[PDB]
Formats: sequence, C-alpha cells, structure tokens
Amino acid sequence: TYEILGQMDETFILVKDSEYLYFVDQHLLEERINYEKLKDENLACRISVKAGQKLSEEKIRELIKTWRNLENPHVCPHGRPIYYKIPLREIYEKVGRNY
Amino acid sequence: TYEILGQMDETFILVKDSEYLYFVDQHLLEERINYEKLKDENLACRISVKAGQKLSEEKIRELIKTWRNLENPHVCPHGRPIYYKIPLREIYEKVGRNY
Ligand SMILES: [Mg+2]
Ligand SMILES: [Mg+2]
Ligand SMILES: [Mg+2]
Ligand SMILES: [Mg+2]
Ligand SMILES: [Zn+2]
Ligand SMILES: [Zn+2]
Repeated sequence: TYEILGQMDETFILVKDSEYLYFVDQHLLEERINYEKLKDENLACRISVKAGQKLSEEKIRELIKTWRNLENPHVCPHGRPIYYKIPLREIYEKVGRNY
Repeated sequence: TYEILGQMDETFILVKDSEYLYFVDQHLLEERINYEKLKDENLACRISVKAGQKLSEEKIRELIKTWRNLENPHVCPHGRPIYYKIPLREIYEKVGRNY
C-alpha cells in the first residue's frame, strides 16, 4: 500500500502511498516505536536529536513496516508529528500535470 | 552541490541541494535536453506524456548532471516548469525542527 523512496539528510525517510508523499522523522518514529514497546511517559522527546544517522535499506524497510502497522503512527508520545505529508496532486499540478 | 534521492512514480526524479527539494519531471527534462541538443521549435511538448519509465540509477545520474549544467534548467521550451521545488525549511518546520 506504500513505496519507500529513501533517506534524506540522515533525518527523514521518504515514503509514499497513492495519495501522499510522507517525510517521516526517523527519530520521532523510533521514539514512538520504543514507546509502544515500553510505555515510558517520562522519556525525553527526540525532537532535540540533531545528529543524523545513515540507515541501511533493510533497517529502513523494518522501520517503515513497523510505522505502517503502528496503532499511533501520527505523533510521538509528546504530540510532535512523526511525519509531514504532501498531496501528490500538488506536486503534479506544479509542473502542469493532473493527478 | 546536490544529492539525488531517487525516482517517484516513474515520472519524477527527487534531488535536493542545501536549500530545496526538487521534484524533476523526467519527461520535461529530457525535452529540454533534446532541445538544447537540437533546437527544434516545433516539437510536441512532453507535458502530455503519461506513461512512466523506470530509469537506471546510472541514467538518473546522467540526467541530473546534465540538468545541473543546463543553461535553461527551469522550464521546457514551451514554458512548463521542469521541476517543483520545496524549501527544506518547510519540511523541517512541519515536524517541529528548525533548519
Ligand atoms: Mg498517532
Ligand atoms: Mg492514533
Ligand atoms: Mg530555464
Ligand atoms: Mg535560464
Ligand atoms: Zn516526543
Ligand atoms: Zn514543453
């Protein structure tokens, strides 16, 4: 139901479905995953993590599959959006194509 | 000065620099390249090309290098934008990060 486009700035993973392009914050995603494993209300939010990390394609595949099966895939436990999404339609329109 | 993120929908190539993320229309790009080779005022605009084409990573590298060295990299000969660009800052802001 989705396609992984790859990593950007060692900070975001780009994934798309039939409607949207998602920029998935890999730090906020790992934060949510570890929270669902271990619901620790008191862990520091990873919005402060600045250094990038190059991920293997296998690790990206595992992270994005986990994300797609998450019960709360939209926001970290602190309420920061895990991703920013863009309608594919917008991208097509900007070069003159209908989607 | 740029980084190739990869192909989307067999229609766009994603490339970024230090400021922007570019969605490069591969058909309009090839149109501009063939125009600079062969300045034919009367060739049909490729805005109508609908079918996708999976490109090799080598071919994508050659296309994007050519694009980056183009004298007119912004628009096809008919005036359709070859790319849509997004400030990286916007993407970072949407998850709560400053860029
Ligand atoms: Mg959620
Ligand atoms: Mg939810
Ligand atoms: Mg131009
Ligand atoms: Mg010009
Ligand atoms: Zn958080
Ligand atoms: Zn044209």
